[PDB]
Amino acid sequence: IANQPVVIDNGSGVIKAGFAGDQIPKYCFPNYVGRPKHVRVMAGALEGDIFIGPKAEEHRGLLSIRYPMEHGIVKDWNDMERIWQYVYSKDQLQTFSEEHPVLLTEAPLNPRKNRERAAEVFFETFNVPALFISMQAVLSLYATGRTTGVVLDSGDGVTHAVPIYEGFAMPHSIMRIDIAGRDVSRFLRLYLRKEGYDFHSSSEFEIVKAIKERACYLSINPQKDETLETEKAQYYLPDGSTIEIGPSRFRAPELLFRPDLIGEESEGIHEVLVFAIQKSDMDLRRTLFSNIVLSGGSTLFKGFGDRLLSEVKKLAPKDVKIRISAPQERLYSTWIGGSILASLDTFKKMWVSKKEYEEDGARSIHRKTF
Amino acid sequence: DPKYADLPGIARNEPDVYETSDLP
Amino acid sequence: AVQNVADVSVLQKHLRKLVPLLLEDGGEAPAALEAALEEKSALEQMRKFLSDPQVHTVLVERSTLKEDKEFISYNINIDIHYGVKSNSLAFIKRTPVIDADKPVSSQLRVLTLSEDSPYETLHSFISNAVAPFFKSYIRESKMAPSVEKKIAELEMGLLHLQQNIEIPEISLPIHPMITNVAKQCYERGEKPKVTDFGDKVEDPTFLNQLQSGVNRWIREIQKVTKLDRDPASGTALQEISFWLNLERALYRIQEKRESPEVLLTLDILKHGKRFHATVSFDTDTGLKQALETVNDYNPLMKDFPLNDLLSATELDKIRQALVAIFTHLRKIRNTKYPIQRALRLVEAISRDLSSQLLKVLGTRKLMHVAYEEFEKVMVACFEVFQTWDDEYEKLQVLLRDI
Amino acid sequence: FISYNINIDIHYGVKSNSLAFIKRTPVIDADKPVSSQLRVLTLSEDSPYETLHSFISNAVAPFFKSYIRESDKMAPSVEKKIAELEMGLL
Amino acid sequence: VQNVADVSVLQKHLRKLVPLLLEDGGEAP
Ligand SMILES: Nc1ncnc2c1ncn2[C@@H]1O[C@H](COP(=O)(O)OP(=O)(O)O)[C@@H](O)[C@H]1O
Repeated sequence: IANQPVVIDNGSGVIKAGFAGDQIPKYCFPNYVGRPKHVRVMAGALEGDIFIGPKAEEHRGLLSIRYPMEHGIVKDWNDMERIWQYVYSKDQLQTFSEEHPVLLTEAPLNPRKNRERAAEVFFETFNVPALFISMQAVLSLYATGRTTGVVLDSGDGVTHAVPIYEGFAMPHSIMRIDIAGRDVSRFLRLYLRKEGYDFHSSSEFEIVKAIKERACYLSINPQKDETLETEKAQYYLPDGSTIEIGPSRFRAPELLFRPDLIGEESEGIHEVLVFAIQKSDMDLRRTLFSNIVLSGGSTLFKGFGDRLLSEVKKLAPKDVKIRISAPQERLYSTWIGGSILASLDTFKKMWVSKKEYEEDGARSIHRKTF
Repeated sequence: DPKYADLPGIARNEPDVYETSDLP
Repeated sequence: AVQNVADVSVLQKHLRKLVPLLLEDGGEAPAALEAALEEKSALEQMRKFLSDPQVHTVLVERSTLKEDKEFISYNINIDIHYGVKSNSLAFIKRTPVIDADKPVSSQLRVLTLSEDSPYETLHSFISNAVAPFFKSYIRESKMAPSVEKKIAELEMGLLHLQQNIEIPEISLPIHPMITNVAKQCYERGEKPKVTDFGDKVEDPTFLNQLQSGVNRWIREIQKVTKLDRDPASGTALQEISFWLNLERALYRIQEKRESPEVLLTLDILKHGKRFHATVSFDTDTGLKQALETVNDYNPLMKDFPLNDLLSATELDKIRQALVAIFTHLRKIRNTKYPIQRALRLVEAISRDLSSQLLKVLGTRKLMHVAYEEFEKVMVACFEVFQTWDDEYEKLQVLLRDI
Repeated sequence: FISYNINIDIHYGVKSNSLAFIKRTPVIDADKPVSSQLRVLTLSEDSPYETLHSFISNAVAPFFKSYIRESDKMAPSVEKKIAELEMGLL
Repeated sequence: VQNVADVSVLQKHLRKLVPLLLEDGGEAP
């Protein structure tokens, strides 16, 4: 059918889109807010005020980039609708809300009000015929071919693990701590001011984000490597100024493992996953030692996987098999898993009909997603 | 493949699965 | 639009150019096509196909009269009947002015309602070449899509209502290069692993072609696991026959698709991370579903006393068939069949029973010949009626148990 | 350009014509007349949509009409969809 | 298994039939 489903790969900071069966999302872009800040007299500027694209990524000195997705939980749903209208733009989709099924990606254990308000959007403003939201973990296993596993991921300020065998109902066996790289970038900015580099703008912060995600690693031996001497090699600004390596690009991401340094009692991914293993059953934990379904795009740094394996060695007992899912396209793999998921037979019954929203919607939405 | 070309990139000189030491 | 159009002899000549090789015994202008499109009424028909745009075809049916040597002769009129008593070979007037100025064939066509069934020949010629021309027309970049969809739907419904077998085989074309690798990895290295293919991994287009072929196999799975019919068309025996036929048909197809070469190619595609086809192929499986279904019905779907009905000249043997059938029916505990479908089933068979009663009792001449003969035959009929009644009542009691 | 080829490739362009005898007994044999039992199909030199409409209207209108007023069994719906497709392509 | 119109047989039939279905009758054009 020409009414092919719509795969929308969300994320706390990144979002992708496409159709069913497609292998690459032709539309990949962030999640933010933006509006101009100065005054022109001579005409010939761009209008619309909320731009997404090269102009947005060019006229950064004008817009006020914000982020409504507080740990993914969005608050400027209206602005998101504006963004979704942009998703339907003349160069983006050119389709109408009442023309295609829509599969949506998600982060679990969120309040019902989220799905409520989303249903209101895509069934009143937008009017989707078939809308469904689910867990990317299943999509991840689809993209990897596995069926059972401990699916862990990292967004931008969100992290969560789903240790489940073949989609079996194990809600008590699920862990989630939503914290990641955004504050690490702000923490990096803190280090910058610590050695005299103050930054405050949204665009400025995004440049810092580029610095972070561009230059960061993990020195396996914290104390030991600290005793040694660094390089402090300098990258250069658009103007070309000093960007040293510092203790920063490796000491700052370790805060994700020693979260108390930010001033917050937490556990660190390793302990989190260990607790998740304890949340499992001894008659399955061996497979779970083999079941290491890792993901998360923020995770893509140096000194990450193998050092984390050493962490596991310190944590897990004897006889544990490392079987880590780790291509860098695990983000896209969620979108791809949803694409193949959309290309299915039973998928019709899997979604939510529009008439169901016309009848009740809400409770039925929670019933179909569970 | 063009899949890795059109995107920012996949794993660089490092696999996905690893393994512990012999006789753990 | 024509005034000084080609002669009626020329009209029968073009009709012979199309009709003698098909509606006759080959050759040039024969007497059959001449009598078809050359008479006075046929001259008016020639003026209707050349000097008029209303007649979109000149029906030259291949009529025949046997019981001598079937006089296979063409008859050109406006009677384009179906293939029921003649092979209608119409001179399709694709253009109105099919005359002496332009060619007699370039400004026309030869549309023929073949000697076979109209639905059968229509679906055959349609799916073979009619959908291809319009498909290319629409494929060159809807109304054209709805027309092609109507052509395909008409061929589907025509083959469905025409072909009663309707269960063909499924082709699994392994790509010849892969078969070559299998042969080279079949001489003494009989198991073709991945390594032998090597650079064939970087063939997303080629492997996509194979992926598409597997998708056609998936479409075939849908075709296999897509339908059953109402338990009322003809006798239910026909249904039981296709129940078992579809059972071993499924098993046959299963053994065909379980060829490890195809499975191995799927393993290669699996290595190619084309999880699409693999998983979708696994999801389309209505395989064990239908297999288990007819395996479930299978005990009762076996060895039914079918010819006892067609082999009972006496009402006593009719009653024998009644008892044998109802006692054969008792295999319900292991089948789990619907009540309504069973009702419809038994009712269709009961109407068939009444028809057999007509077949046996229609020559008694009860009101014509000796009345006592009718008394005896009807007493045997009474035996049949009450045995059907009470044994059917026992079936009803067992249905209460069900 | 005159390009006549005796193949099974039934292609159609803007002015692509064809000539066939789609055998009622598909096995075109030389032992008997292969042209005898053959529902012909001769695509004229016109537009493929117009040629398809004229061919459908010439081979399914009176044929399914006669098979619908008598007698395989789906000739009424076949005639309805055929006349609709013929008029739609026209 | 072999009841097929030969290369010369099918070629002759198609040649004698292409002109009757492509022009105003005649032999093989
Ligand atoms: N070079 C990099 N290395 C590691 N992480 C990165 C790099 N570049 C970007 N990232 C981060 O990876 C994250 C992608 O994970 P994803 O789940 O898509 O995040 P989100 O949920 O915020 O969309 C992005 O938030 C981005 O900040």
